[PDB]
Amino acid sequence: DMEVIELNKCTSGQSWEVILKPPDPSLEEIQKKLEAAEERRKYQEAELLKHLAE
Amino acid sequence: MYTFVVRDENSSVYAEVSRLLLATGQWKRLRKDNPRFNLMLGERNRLPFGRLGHEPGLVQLVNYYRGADKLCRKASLVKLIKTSPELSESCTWFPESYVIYDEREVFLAAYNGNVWIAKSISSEASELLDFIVIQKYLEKPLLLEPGHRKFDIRSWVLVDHLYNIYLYREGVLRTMFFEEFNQYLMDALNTTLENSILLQIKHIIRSCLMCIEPAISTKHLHYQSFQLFGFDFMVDEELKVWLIEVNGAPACAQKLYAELCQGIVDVAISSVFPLASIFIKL
Amino acid sequence: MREIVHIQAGQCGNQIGAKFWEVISDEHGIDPTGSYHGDSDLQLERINVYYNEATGNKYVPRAILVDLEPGTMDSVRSGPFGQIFRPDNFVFGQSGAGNNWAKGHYTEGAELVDSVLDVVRKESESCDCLQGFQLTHSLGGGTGSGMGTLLISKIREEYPDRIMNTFSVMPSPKVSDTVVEPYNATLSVHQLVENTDETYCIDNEALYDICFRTLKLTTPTYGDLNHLVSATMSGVTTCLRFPGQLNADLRKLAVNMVPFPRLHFFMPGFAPLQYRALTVPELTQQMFDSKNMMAACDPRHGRYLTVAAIFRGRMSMKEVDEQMLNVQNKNSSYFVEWIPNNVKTAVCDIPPRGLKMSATFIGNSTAIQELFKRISEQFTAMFRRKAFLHWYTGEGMDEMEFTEAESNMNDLVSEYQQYQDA
Amino acid sequence: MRECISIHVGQAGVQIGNACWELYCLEHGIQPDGQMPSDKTIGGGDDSFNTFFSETGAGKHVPRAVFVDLEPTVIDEVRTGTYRQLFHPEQLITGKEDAANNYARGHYTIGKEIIDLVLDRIRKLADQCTGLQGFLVFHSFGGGTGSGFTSLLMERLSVDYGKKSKLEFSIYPAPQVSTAVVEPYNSILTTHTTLEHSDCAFMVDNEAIYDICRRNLDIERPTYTNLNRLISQIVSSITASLRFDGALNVDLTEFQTNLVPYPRIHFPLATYAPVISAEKAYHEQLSVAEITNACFEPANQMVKCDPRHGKYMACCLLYRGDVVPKDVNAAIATIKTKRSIQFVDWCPTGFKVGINYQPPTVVPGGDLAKVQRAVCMLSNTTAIAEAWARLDHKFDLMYAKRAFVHWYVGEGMEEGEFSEAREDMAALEKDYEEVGVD
Ligand SMILES: Nc1nc2c(ncn2[C@@H]2O[C@H](COP(=O)(O)OP(=O)(O)OP(=O)(O)O)[C@@H](O)[C@H]2O)c(=O)[nH]1
Ligand SMILES: Nc1nc2c(ncn2[C@@H]2O[C@H](COP(=O)(O)OP(=O)(O)O)[C@@H](O)[C@H]2O)c(=O)[nH]1
Ligand SMILES: CCOc1ccc(C2=Nn3c(nnc3-c3ccccc3OC)SC2)cc1
Ligand SMILES: [Ca+2]
Ligand SMILES: [Ca+2]
Ligand SMILES: [Mg+2]
Ligand SMILES: [Mg+2]
Repeated sequence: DMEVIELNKCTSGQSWEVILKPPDPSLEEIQKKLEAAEERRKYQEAELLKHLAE
Repeated sequence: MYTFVVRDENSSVYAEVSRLLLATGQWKRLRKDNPRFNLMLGERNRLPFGRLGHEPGLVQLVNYYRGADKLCRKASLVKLIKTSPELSESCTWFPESYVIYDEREVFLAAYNGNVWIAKSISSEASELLDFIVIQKYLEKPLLLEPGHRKFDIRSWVLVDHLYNIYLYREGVLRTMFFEEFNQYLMDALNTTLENSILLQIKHIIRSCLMCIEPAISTKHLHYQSFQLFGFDFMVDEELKVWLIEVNGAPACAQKLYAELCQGIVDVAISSVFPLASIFIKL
Repeated sequence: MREIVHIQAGQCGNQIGAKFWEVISDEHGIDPTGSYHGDSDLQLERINVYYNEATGNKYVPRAILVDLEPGTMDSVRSGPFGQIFRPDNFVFGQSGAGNNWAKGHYTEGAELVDSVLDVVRKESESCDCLQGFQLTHSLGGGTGSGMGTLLISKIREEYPDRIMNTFSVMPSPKVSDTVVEPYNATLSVHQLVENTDETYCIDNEALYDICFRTLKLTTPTYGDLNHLVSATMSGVTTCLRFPGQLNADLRKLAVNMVPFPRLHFFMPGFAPLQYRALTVPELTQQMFDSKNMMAACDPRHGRYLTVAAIFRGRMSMKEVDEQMLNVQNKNSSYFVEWIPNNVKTAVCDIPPRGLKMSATFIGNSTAIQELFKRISEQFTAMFRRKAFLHWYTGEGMDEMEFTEAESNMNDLVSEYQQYQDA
Repeated sequence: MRECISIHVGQAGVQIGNACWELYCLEHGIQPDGQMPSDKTIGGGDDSFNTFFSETGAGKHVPRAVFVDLEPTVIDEVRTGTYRQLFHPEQLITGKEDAANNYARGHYTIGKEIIDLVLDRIRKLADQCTGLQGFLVFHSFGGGTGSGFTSLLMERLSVDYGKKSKLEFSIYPAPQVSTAVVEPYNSILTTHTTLEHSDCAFMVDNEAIYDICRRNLDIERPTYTNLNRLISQIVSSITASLRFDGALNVDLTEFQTNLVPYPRIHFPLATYAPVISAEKAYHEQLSVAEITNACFEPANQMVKCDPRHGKYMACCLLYRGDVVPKDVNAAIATIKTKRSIQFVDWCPTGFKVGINYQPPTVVPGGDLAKVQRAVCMLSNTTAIAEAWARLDHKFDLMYAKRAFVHWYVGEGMEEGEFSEAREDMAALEKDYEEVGVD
């Protein structure tokens, strides 16, 4: 025994429902993440340029 | 040259199977965590069925059926039979069982020979409930002579990737093999093992697997499956076979290891991976 | 537009560098004068990767020739494809290296190292998107080995975000010129570990065994050994020069083939090394064979971290995929299990000259440790008696610097052994 | 009428978008130059197709989509393609060098540079909307651009457009069709980041499509064209309710209401049928019941898994073609008596059905044959966690040895993000186990 409910029909087509059985970070916080990673790149590169200078 | 891995050291049966594969010279054993394999002898608990059949250019095969735990568990077997239209409550070969953690009020209604047994034996209901499924204990079993003793029958069943049910001709009786047991029936009860007992056995085995077939079948899956089962039966004085339990990873008789494990390779392994009958098909 | 600045240094590097430009000019249909005379548009779709377009629609190779003596570079200019190279890109000294790494990296080499960078920088300003740098040299010499590593260190200082790629040629007792070759090699490897991203180990011992045992050449010359390299370099840079379904930009090659920043030494392989056409399973079997390895290392003595293979020519792409997956499944004991699908394969539709189809092999195998071990045994054998060190100490070097190179290389070997037992 | 904006990130997102917008123009009868003879209201209008198309005075129907990729080589093919007159030049955003299969390089390094430009270009189309619903993001788990930049883009879209829903069309990495080996790395990282920004994500395993194009289309080595033209059919069936008059899934809100009971669990298992080869001359047109039963076949799913051992939470059936309500319900009754359909105890065992009278359109000269009826099932099965299990296992193999990690740390990213992203996935798999597994 199934039941069809909410049957709506339109030129494009029709639709219904059949039942069988009842039962965020802000803009600032994101900028901090990006600038912290960019700064670590500059640090790792600075240690490289320092190592080469040595 | 096919490949296979081993992920179950406690396996007594597949210890011989893996031994025969290395004796063919066409099967190579790899590491237990090596994804590039053709055959898998996985473990019993929490087998990764999800990572099977996802390797390019590799037809993978596993020695277990996913979803077969509904038949190899105590509470599941009782639930499977009572909730299946092809089995239902009116099941002739299955004893009266009840799941207790449920079916507590249902058990006391059928309680009012009145001896039961709980497992996962006493005539009184109160004791049983206090200990803790509850099955109707067969108070009148078949007794062998001489000895006046109780026994049971073990049958090994192998189901390949094509879901063909194969029954091993050589069974055992944990009181004795078929050849000795067949002679006893013809001399005491004037009947054969084929007709009196084995017929009902082939019925129980076939009915259980066909019931759970569309739930565990690997016909249209990305990986095939096969599994060796161990059915345990019980015979009363009226020569009627009752189903007790089904084992997922059963053992085999000592003298039958050589014959049975060889058969597994032939119809469940070589059928998928050919190289360069002892089973009764149902 | 992904442009690569090619650099060849020293006698060896220039001679094998010239042969490299010979083949790819033939593949891209470029006559010795520098004009285009091909037949397909696929030869010019990615021609800007190695070639600079001139005024009269010509294609001048983006390459820089470096040496401390004009003896080798004048041979290239007087060669078959010598009038195609840019006249200003010929930077050479007069003194020479004298098979000395010290003279090439500290004294004589440093007097010319800035003259090269002035050409390097000029070739970089015309790049819409500088891909990286390709160096071709040997490690048993002085110019290519000493000044070569110096250029790498100098370029990395100026271009820290550009990929460094080298074609280092390994010295061997069989094919040797001097006795100080292990000294130069050890001092070069230490530099390649810290300042490069990719390095193709090309052993002359392997190049000799191929010519002698496989090619049946009773007396192999340098010109014969260069052919193996020239065909190998053609296969490696196939996807880089020809439009593929993988879009190669060199940087991806570094990210995929190099799991650890110190383990980036690859093993080149080529097949075939005849009129009878080879089939797909035949090319694949030879491609992983030890007789086609150009690093003199047995793949069965180690395990493959990453594997890249390229197939050129018209062939059943399905069958190719099968044979590749076949090797991985028949030899799963030589591939690490902690790197899923560590074997990728692409197919080029344009075959090289002379062959209707070929296959080039690149593998970061841990068996490459034997290559560094062989050098370490030859190094310590001489260094324990301080032999031939007066050629180096007289250039301002100390024994401490040699010891550091010995330790740094032995530690490298320990790393390859570390992941081999994983 | 409420408009929607599509976003195509990375090579995978763009090329797939090409197959969809091509199919979109064929369904609405829109010529490549942008003209639409069917549309009588020139310059304006608020019909069902105006949600994905904008109109100019010349009568050109400009798609509401933005293509973004760190390399121009992919989008340049669209600039000189057949539909070069269809898109506005400001909709196609290209950078210099790509992410080179690196999540960190596309999320932190290069992504930071071009994120402000993209949002400004998205704002351009956002101002042309009287009532913007949300966004449709097309990307891949494997690519450094489709994972790195997408994760960053999805964060900013939750800031500049908080009251807007965002649906995804991600592409699960497969070994058969792959470009890198660090794709499991990129996959986990973009999942951990976008999990708190995505309302509903439809995963499409490349392995499935690859095996579907081999089994049904009889193609040995399927190209991206064959893959995209097939994926477009699925996307078209899902977005059909948005582009055409309907009552089911009319907006980007109902997709979350009808398929996503739990926010974290927003990965519906899509299944399409039938897939018919064009080269076939004589074919039997499958009936309504036959294609509905095929939805419960693993060989027709977008992700290879076994829904039988998983529990459903919500299911939707989208029909296109000659389909009547009588035959649909007749099929559902039959399936229940053969298939192991198990729903959770806290949800109604039922099906939401939508029917479109217009038959599925196919690309002329393609590899898909014209059908009279089809169906695309949207089921939120807990057995889709197998996709995460496989992926996370390949993650654990490499990360246990710390392989390829330095390529991510060298781009500014910290090693702690790996463990953070992994412990999040371990919590995700635990959720699926608490729902489906008894
Ligand atoms: N279905 C489909 N999948 C694709 C397509 N292109 C790429 N992929 C998948 O996406 C994965 C990575 O490729 P992309 O996501 O496109 O990488 P990208 O967008 O170019 O970004 P980069 O990493 O910077 O190169 C591959 O492993 C493929 O499986 C496509 O056109 N169609
Ligand atoms: N394969 C190959 N190796 C060479 C060639 N010329 C020199 N070599 C190697 O390079 C070493 C000699 O160093 P060399 O390159 O001449 O010194 P440099 O160029 O001045 O730095 C020897 O060990 C040779 O094995 C060549 O043409 N081909
Ligand atoms: C094992 C890890 O997975 C990988 C994924 C992608 C690649 C790429 N190939 N590539 C490049 N440049 N030269 C090559 C190459 C070199 C030799 C042979 C075959 C090649 O590929 C056509 S760029 C990226 C490599 C390995
Ligand atoms: Ca001087
Ligand atoms: Ca209109
Ligand atoms: Mg010399
Ligand atoms: Mg790309």
